[PDB]
Amino acid sequence: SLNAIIIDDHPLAIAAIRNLLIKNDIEILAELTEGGSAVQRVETLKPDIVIIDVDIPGVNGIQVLETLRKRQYSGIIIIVSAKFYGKHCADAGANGFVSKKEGMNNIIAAIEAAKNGYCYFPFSLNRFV
Amino acid sequence: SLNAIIIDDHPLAIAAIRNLLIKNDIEILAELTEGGSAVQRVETLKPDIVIIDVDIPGVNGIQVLETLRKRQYSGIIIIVSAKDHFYGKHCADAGANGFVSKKEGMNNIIAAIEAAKNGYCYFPFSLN
Repeated sequence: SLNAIIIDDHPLAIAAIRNLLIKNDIEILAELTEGGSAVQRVETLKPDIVIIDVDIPGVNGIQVLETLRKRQYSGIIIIVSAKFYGKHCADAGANGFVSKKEGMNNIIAAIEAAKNGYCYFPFSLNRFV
Repeated sequence: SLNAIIIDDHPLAIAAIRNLLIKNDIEILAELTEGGSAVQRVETLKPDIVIIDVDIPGVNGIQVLETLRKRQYSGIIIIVSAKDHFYGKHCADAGANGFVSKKEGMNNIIAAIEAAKNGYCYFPFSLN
């Protein structure tokens, strides 16, 4: 089974994401509710997947993503948001960015995409049409 | 059921893509083997999905994508390639919903279509 760390301070989403991962044969190594300890916990526990909520207190979510990549973390990072900011997360080296409002199916799709070598980010047709 | 057009001249991939779409309750409105008629067939048949091989003869496949977006086609366009780590950024900049290598199998094409139905796009990742 793949291993994950959940980095999110929102009670409802924490429970939903934990239940989603366990249903999909992914083990949870740790759950964090702030960003201050995140880079160290990831470096110690060596998860395959890190899910990072954009509004984590302490060290900010995107900063955690940037620092993990800078420090050569090679695993799957999916950014989640309670609600345009996908592009920045893509440029910062996330494997996906998922809005939690549309449910949990998108987080598991993003992890699947990432395992397959693909990224999973919001699409805006208005940029092109 | 959603509808699709397949634009690919490679016999083996045509069959594999068609069987994959069928299996997933997607109807095939047309199958094209060149890019010259592509924009016209798409505008007339009005598919939800267009699958375009990068090596399609005639009008080049990425050009077909660009022209369809210029002409306000609002459906799902997935670019496919027989091979490569590199094409995908350009396909994303041109307005595709995804770019997938056919080498690793059909599962990525249906994942890309499902991503696009959900409002997401599906492109190769490089950590490099």
